Amino acid sequence: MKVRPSVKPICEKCKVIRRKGKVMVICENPKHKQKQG
Amino acid sequence: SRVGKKLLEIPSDVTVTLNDNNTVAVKGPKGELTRTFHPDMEIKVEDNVLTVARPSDQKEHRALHGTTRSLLGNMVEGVSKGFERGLELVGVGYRASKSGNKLVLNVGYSHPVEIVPEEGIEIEVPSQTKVVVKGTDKERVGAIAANIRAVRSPEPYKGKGIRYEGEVVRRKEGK
Amino acid sequence: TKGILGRKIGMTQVFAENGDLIPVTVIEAAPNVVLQKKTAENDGYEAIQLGFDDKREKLSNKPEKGHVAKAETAPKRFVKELRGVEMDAYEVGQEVKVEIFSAGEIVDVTGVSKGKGFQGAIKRHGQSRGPMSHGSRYHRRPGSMGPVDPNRVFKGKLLPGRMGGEQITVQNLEIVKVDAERNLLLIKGNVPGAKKSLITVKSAVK
Amino acid sequence: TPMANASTIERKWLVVDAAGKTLGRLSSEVAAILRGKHKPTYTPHVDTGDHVIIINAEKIELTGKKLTDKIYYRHTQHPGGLKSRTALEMRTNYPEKMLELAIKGMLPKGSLGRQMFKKLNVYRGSEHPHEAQKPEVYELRG
RNA sequence: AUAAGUGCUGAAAGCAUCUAAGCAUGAAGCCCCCCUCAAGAUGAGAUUUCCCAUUCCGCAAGGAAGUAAGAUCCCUGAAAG
RNA sequence: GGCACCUCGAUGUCGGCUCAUCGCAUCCUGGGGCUGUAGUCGGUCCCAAGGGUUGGGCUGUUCGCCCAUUAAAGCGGUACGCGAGCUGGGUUCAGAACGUCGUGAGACAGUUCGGUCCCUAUCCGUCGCGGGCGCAGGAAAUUUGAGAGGAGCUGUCCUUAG
Ligand SMILES: CC[C@H]1OC(=O)[C@@H](C)C(=O)[C@H](C)[C@@H](O[C@@H]2O[C@H](C)C[C@H](N(C)C)[C@H]2O)[C@](C)(OC)C[C@@H](C)C(=O)[C@H](C)[C@H]2N(CCCCn3cnc(-c4cccnc4)c3)C(=O)O[C@]12C
Repeated sequence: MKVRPSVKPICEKCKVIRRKGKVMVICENPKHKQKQG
Repeated sequence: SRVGKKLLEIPSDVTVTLNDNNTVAVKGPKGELTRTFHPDMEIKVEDNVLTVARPSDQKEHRALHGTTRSLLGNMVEGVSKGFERGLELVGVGYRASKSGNKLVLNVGYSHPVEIVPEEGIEIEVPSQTKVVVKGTDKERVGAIAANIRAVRSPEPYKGKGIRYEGEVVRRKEGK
Repeated sequence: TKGILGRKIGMTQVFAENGDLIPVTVIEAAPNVVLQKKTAENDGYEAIQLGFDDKREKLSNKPEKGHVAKAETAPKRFVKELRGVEMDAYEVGQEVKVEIFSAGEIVDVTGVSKGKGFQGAIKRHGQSRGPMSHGSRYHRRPGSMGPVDPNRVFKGKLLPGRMGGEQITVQNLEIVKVDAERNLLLIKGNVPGAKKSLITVKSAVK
Repeated sequence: TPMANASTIERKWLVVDAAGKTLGRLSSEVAAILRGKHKPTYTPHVDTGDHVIIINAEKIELTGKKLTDKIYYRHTQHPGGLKSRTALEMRTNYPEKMLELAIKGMLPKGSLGRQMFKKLNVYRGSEHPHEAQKPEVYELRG
């Protein structure tokens, strides 16, 4: 992941999905895989 | 610009039978599918047509108004034709087979992988590379297809292991 | 889940089809009798009683004589109970012999350990002592009772008290030999208890 | 000088079915009934309550995410000996203790409060031995 | 049964998505299985078996005085202390 | 460190020994996501406190360096846990000496050598063992388990297989 309290999109293909109560960035690039915590 | 506003038409090979409270049973040539829905969404039977209606315009009624209808439509599609997932596997001595019902994947491990499709799912192995999961539910064909892919997810350097039909597997140049 | 109960005699020393020595316990089990076959329909659990020894008439009481003479053998000294047995095979009044066990299979043994008495923290709980020299007045003593903030000692500060006398199981023991005519089990290893004391030999929970 | 009644206390047996309710709103009307707060011959020191039977404990329900989040904590007297059970772990295993712990909390504390806890007997399902006493079928106010 | 994680179905939001519903995996951790104690668990439980429902009072409740099965005092002791 | 709120009709102060327990901001082991992760090894991160977490040299030392192991040699709470449990090396009494300061008696977070560690446990609290009564008759045995404690660590070698 990228567990960081400032979750935000990096590229143009990142998506910001509020999964199960946590705001995540889900991308095709797996380094841009993020989650707040 | 909405799934739930349209119609779903039921020409033939699919008989939709409302039987109990929200339990929709759909019968046909392949198999029968039963699904119990949430009692807020209402489903009416036009002559060979399902029509879906929501009580209000709320956060959960829009979601159920999509999902109840979409699951009804996939029940109609899996009763009419069924579903199937293709499973390419690439390697050096990487291979699949079947013994009776049980799928035997001899893929990379020093042990055999023995998968049992218990609920009634037809697994084809048409050739020693491919594995096809075939049945009625998307929720069950895709489930056991992911169960087969979970045996070996693909490495990114050499694409090894189980792999779907047109899965763009990420490529790393590990030198 | 098979099992008998017997009495401890001593340790012997047995070669086994090779030059290998085996330390052996000898357990003498004159054949047990099912005294009460407890069922699930009233007692809530499926177990069985077994009796082992032959008391005299003088030592035994009328409730013992009645409970035994339901299935007439003799009033018995040690009644114990085995849970979850093959209750199709056992019946009330059946001589549960030593012919059950063989030299092959694995065995859990429960016996009442040797009593030691009021003993200190080092022989009881295996603690280490302070130095016997360099001015120290501290040895053979149980330790600091604890910290100061709880204003008390926690439960479980291990102290002197009576050591021994608990029922204790050694698991996965192995049988060397069975003498059914002398009513003897030979068991590889060490089995807890004093001499002439009752020890119950179950099958292993493997 | 009002009535201060003692050993003139006829005790009623009630059946409260718990098959759909919330346990906080059931046990608040049950733990008030177990002291006789509904009885006009109420003295605070002689246990003027009546007997309460709770039937179908395993179907009592909760609001929100309380089944997984409400944690029954129970420390022993041993260090590191706090034990935890969720509300579903109490629900599916034994709902009788879960209901009796609510009512132990909502009944007053002391010797007589334990004496009033003695009146209540919570059961799983509808077995309910207790036919020897005419237990009336009781409905809760809300 | 889960935690991290990985997913199916899958909308809201013609798509996409491990999502609100529905489902599934997944740890030396949680609950058991394993060992010990444990009904003073005052919620004091349950089995099997033994003894039987006597003698006076007093107008009753109740009291006392022999006992039954059983146990104990005292004694011989150790495997127990 | 600031402040001086409790204690100067006394709250013994470091390190060690014994005995632990607790927190997780996890040292190993367990499960994982990312990689500038080919493999073996790694880096970082997420979840996890269940268990484990060495023996010496010098030093009073905690700490630190070093030797040799380990799977790892984790950080911190508990009056920097624990002296009515122990030691007394160091601090912090009276002797004496050095350097230095002071005219001086003497003084030094300067050094050095030597220096009285008292208490029969009342109560709580722990660890064990009994005696009473209860348990709606009196007894002898066998028990169910609510609940509670324990245990819970892990290496290397072979095979898969060079
Ligand atoms: C033998 C034990 C002595 O304790 C200690 O001295 C010592 C072990 C302590 O630690 C003790 C507990 C001290 O308390 C501490 O005081 C500190 C100032 C404070 C401490 N806390 C308050 C922090 C506090 O614990 C104190 C002040 O004692 C000085 C207690 C105080 C009441 C005493 O002075 C006390 C009466 C001592 N004393 C005075 C004579 C001493 C001379 N002497 C030596 N040997 C003989 C002797 C030998 C043989 C024959 N005859 C005589 C005579 C005695 O005779 O016996 C004593 C009790």
